Amino acid sequence: ESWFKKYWHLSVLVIAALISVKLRILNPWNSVFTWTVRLGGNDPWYYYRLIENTIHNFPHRIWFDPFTYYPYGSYTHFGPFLVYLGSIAGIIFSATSGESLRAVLAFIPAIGGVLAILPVYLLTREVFDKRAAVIAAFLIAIVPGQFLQRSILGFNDHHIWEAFWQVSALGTFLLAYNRWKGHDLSHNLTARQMAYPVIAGITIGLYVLSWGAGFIIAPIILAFMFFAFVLAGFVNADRKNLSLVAVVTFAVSALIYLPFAFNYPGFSTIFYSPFQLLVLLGSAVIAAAFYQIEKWNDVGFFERVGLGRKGMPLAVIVLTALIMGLFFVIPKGGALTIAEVYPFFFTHNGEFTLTNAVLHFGALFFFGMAGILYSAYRFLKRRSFPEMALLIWAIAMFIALWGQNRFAYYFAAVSAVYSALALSVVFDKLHLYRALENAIGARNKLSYFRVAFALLIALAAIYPTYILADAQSSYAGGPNKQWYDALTWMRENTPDGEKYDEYYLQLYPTPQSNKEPFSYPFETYGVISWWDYGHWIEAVAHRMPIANPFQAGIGNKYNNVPGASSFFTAENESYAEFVAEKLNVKYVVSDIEMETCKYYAMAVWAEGDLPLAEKYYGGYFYYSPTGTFGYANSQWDIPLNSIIIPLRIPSELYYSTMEAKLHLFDGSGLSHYRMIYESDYPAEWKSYSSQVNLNNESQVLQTALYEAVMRARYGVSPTMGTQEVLYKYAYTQLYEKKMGIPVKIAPSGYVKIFERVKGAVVTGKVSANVTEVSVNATIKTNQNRTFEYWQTVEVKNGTYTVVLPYSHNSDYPVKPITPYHIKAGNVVKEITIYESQVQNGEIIQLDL
Amino acid sequence: RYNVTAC
Ligand SMILES: [Mg+2]
Repeated sequence: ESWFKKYWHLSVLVIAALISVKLRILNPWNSVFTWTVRLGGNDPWYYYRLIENTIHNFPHRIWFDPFTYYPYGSYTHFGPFLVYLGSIAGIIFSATSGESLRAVLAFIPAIGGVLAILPVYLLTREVFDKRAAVIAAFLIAIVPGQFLQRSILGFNDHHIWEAFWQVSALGTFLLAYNRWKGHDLSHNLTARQMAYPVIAGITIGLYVLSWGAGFIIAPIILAFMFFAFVLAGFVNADRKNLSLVAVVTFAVSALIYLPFAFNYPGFSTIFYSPFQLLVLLGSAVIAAAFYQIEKWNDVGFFERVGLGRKGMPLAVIVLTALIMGLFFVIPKGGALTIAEVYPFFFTHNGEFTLTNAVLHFGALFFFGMAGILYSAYRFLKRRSFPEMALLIWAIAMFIALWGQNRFAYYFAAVSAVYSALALSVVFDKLHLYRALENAIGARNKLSYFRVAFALLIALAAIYPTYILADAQSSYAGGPNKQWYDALTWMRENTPDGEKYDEYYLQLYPTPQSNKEPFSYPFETYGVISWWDYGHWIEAVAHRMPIANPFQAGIGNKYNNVPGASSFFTAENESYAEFVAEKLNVKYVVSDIEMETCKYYAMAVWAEGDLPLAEKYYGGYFYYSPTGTFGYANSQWDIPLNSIIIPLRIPSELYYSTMEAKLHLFDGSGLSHYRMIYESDYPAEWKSYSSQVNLNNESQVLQTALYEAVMRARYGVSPTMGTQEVLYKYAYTQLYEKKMGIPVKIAPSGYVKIFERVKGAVVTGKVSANVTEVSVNATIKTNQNRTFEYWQTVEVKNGTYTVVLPYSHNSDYPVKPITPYHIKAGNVVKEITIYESQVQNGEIIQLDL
Repeated sequence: RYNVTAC
């Protein structure tokens, strides 16, 4: 009565802002600020690179990065808004590199999520009432899903500012429509009113300056003009000033985007090219085109001609069929195995389900649909323009959401704004507003029975929404300790350390094309791995990854393009060296994820089709109720009532691929790759080591089959560490007739690093009666884990030739403990190879 | 759900 007269809507904003601070900063605090500040995902690590580079060469930034996609290099589509914002934030707090810079960037997306309450309040306040604005502003602070997960501390990505400026633009533009409509007697400007479409242009500007494809807001606003004009017989609006605030907003935004509009030679919808500058400038001309159509319609241009007001929309149909008729004058789901994209409202096997809409919006999706449905009839009767315009944006965000998972954060504002409408209606007609009015002020004619149901409805819309966002915000989602400790080791113990650190910060020229291998200013080498870790390898290890999260460096096998997919899915070392030498690689970094759950994506990428990748996997382990381990090649050999381990055991083709020869065999059977680093075991098997020793078989095999079954009782599969043991156990049984490298069945490190080595080419004559020469050496890793390297060569012309990769005096922590035990028939020797012959590929003679 | 291949 003394404070809650104006500050009622502002206190709940502070309340909503404080719940946003708890979910985005306080919940994931102990997961982001751990061994190091853990920037989540893969994108915020590249922004860490660009911002660290922009601070280096401030006040100007790069637009081509030859430090990634090592042979050629990749262009940067990451917007200059967040790059500069994180750069100005990094220099004010005196944090220019390392964990200091990342600690500042962790707050960028969290702050953006908290500030997102303002444009949500602003947008729905100008189309609806201030009550619903309070609800929507409260609802956007707890809406879970991809909108939440990418507003979390330690996730400095452009997605939060993407929906921020997108909603800020619609609000400021519609605000510019309200402060302008009816005002046309030169009061339309007055050096004050101009600032409402101007600030709308700065929102659209900053929207495109943060996301390349942000120009898509222009057809959305142009759609408002389209439907406002063609529906002159059904909807009322000030089509004159609506066109002015449009041509002013588009021209201002194009004026803000023009500085950054020449950073990509040739048109592109994602990279910062002059194409987006034409859309914003063109939309202004179409907006001014709508203005003169309305100015002509004012004089009865379509009545003095014999047309009729029923026929004015056809003038727009014509003009909006010419400019779009003269503009051109002047499906493979295999390549999309990523988690960000996949058909929403559809199962990964292909089945309509709303579990996606629940997990990303809580109850706000179903309260939003009821809000969109009422807003449709509320517009169908009131015929209000901004309610129809908001519906157009609601349909637009639903179309984008209907096809692609990634755009779940664009629909959070749709659901929150429209759930607020649905909540503002049931609060008005169930006397909850009268209760809040009278329990504090003067009593009204109400019913406490209706008010009770009014709070019961609010709980059904708030509790499931918060209980999801509360649990979904208790983790970061970045690289684990096994990956960070493995990558920081590479930055220190691999050659050209200071040369990479210097070129990591240099400003690079903008080439006209990246078809050509880049001219590097020093002796460079490449580090190949799966493209998920390209931004990690570059931003942490400070090396050059061939495959990066930019969907580049993958290659394929159906076209023989050198890349990560053609390398790791190679079936022999000869084809492996081909892609290796073509890309000038030096180190490979395979982890336990590439070996198991991520190999299916690599097999599909190299094959460029799913059924072609079916040949890499086989059957399943079943356990009959009689308690027997079994392998059924098909699904009809499975005994009845037998529990199935939900893990796809690979076929015989996988066991002789590059990724298998690396991580599964610990580098054995290879001639040009020696292991130089192995991270600690996966976290689930590190806790299992306190009671079970990992060196003996049938003991680690016992505890591995127990974890698989006791987890297969539910619909989940064994852990990644357990997935390795089953792959090793099935190797000793299905690859038993071969056993090229008889491997101990035992868990290995989570991340391993190898080095491409010429190899000590050891040759000589043999006793002419044996046809093979075998070499063996017990090798010890940095985790004290022991394994046996093996290699067998044929005898040709009575001679032999082995290429031993490992060395005995290497500076790397992984080196053998026993000399090379060579053998041919019955003669054996004890030879030790040192690094001088290994790196240089020296020729060695030794008869047997 | 973060540009990582399906885990
Ligand atoms: Mg991204």
